[PDB]
Formats: sequence, C-alpha cells, structure tokens
Amino acid sequence: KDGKINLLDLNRQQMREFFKDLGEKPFRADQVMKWMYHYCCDNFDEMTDINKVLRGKLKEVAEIRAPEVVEEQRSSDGTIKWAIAVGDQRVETVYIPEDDRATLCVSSQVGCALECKFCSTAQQGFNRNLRVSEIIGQVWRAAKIVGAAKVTGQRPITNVVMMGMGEPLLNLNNVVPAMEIMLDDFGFGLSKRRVTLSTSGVVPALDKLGDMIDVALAISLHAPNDEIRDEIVPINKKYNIETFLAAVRRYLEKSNANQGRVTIEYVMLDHVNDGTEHAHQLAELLKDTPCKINLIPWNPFPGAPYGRSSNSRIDRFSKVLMSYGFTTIVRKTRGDDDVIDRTKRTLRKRM
Ligand code: SF4
Repeated sequence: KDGKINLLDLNRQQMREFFKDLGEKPFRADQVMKWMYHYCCDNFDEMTDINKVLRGKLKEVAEIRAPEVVEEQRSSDGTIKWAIAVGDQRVETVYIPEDDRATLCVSSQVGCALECKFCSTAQQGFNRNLRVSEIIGQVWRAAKIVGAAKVTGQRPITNVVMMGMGEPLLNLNNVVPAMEIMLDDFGFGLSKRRVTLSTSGVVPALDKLGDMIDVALAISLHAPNDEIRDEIVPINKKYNIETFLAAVRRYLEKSNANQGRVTIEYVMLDHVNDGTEHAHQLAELLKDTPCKINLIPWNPFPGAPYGRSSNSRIDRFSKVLMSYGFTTIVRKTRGDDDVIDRTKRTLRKRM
C-alpha cells in the first residue's frame, strides 16, 4: 500500500539481491531473514544487532506484512482454525497439534477452480492466486500466535502441508518460493520430509514441480476408477488416474522427500466410493505405487451432493486394503467448527 517491498515475498536470493540494491552486503539480508523467521519479528526496531542507519533504510523501502487473523476458532483437542484476511478476500489456515508433531495446513489460493463435488471451497469458485507473502505469511502468523502464548500440548509447528483452499499446482510461481523459505536454514529450516504438497493431479505442473524443488508429495485421489473420479474430481477428465500415477512416478525419480512412499487421500462418500468392491479395485490400482492410504470420514455441508459414509462401511473398506498389506489409516477427524452490517455500523456512529 505504501509502495514498500514486503520482505515476506522474497526467498533468500531475492532478499540478498534487494539488500544489494540498498548498498548492503548479503550477510545483512541473512541477518534480517533470521529475525523474521526464527523470531517471528515484523518490526525493524526490534532487530537490535542491526545498526540504526540500515534500520532507517528498511523502514522506508520495505515492511514485513503477514496476513491478519479475522477469526480464530479453538477446539477441545487443540486444533486451531483461522480465517485469514488476504487483501479483501479470506483464506483458511489450520493448526493441528499431536504428541510427537504439530501440523499446519496452508491455503494456496483464494477459492479454487477444480470443482471437486465434495468440497465446500469449490462452491466459491476461483478468485485469485495467493502471493508468496500470503502463503509463507500463514506459517509466520500461525507460528507467532502459537508461540506468543503458550498452551499445554501446542508445540511449535513441525510440519507444513499445502492442503487447504486451492490447488497448489495451479499456483507454482508463488507456492514454490514459499516452500523454499520453509526449507531454508534462514527461513523456517524445515526438513523436505516435513513440507508436503498435496495435489489433485495437474500433471504438467507436477512434472514442472519436480524440476524446481524437492518436497514431499501427497495426492488427492478419492476414487478407485476413472468413471467415478471423472464425476467426483473433474480434473480427472483432463488427466486420468494412470496419467496421474505415472506423473507421481516421474516426480519420485527426481525427488526423495517421500522416501518412495506417497500419502494417498481418500474421502469416504456414502454409496459413491466406499463399497468393498471399490476397495478391491483401489488395491489393484495401487499395486505398483508405494503408499500410505488415508481414509477420510467426510462430513456433509449445506448443499453437498453426498452423505457421510457409515463407520461400518469405512471399517470394511479399511480391512479390505489391509488384507493386501497396505498401510491404511482412518484419519481422526479434528475440530468441531451479514450483508447490511456495514451500513448498520454507519447508522450507529450517527448516534
Ligand atoms: S482441489 Fe482441493 S480446494 Fe480445489 S475444489 Fe478440489 S478439494 Fe476443493
């Protein structure tokens, strides 16, 4: 807004290049980056080992502006759901704590174009791609809130997943540098095994991803055959299951963050994809792809075309897969979470 460079938009190299233009040596960029990501600092004044002159330069041409929280919802089990303001739009960020880990689910887009029939985001349609600052800024903001204070169980973020609003492979230009910052020693310093990109299967973009970065891959499959997938996840019409699975294999040739084993996501949809015959078909489909299968007890929202699969159907589905020796997990569901308002506020201030 002020015509200043948001430093959260910049990877290590771009940061160094920017600092070079300020007439500063590359080490000063690394130093500021460290303050930004190791101490979640967005205030140049708090950077005590930087001299006043450099501080003055930075305040004039740059800022550290992460997206703000407009709604926080805290659950019993420790799960936090944030609504995040991105310009004039809203995205979602979710913190999920566990005993041995803490996972952040980060949005890649404002809305989505993929039209997955089980997805409430798909209802909105695609608005825009998120900028680097608005992706990495979700991690930054969450880490600040989780760190600031200070509750039992909620350890610092250990894992980040590109899983939320939007298809990450349709925003490669912003998703890739964001992940680079997550991975970087001077950024969040996360292992590549703990940075996971989840995709529904944009094949040429996946081929592209593997040439750009080494990060863990997860796939949103959600169906055992092409006729069912064409219906539930329309992008399958462009790139079918076999085209998707071959692209996964090509990615694993360039990348070893997965250690050969991709996580496969599968929402359970009442009488759509949750039958024993579907499970047997899934096992056959996945016989040549090393995997862990996450069966997801999906909950309907108002207007959803599908119902929840019963627990006994999910159980029988799980057992079929286990009989073939697949590592399969029924994912423990986490959390239980006006138009005239602006004019009303104006009419109130009048009194
Ligand atoms: S890719 Fe993800 S966000 Fe996009 S419509 Fe499908 S499930 Fe929804």
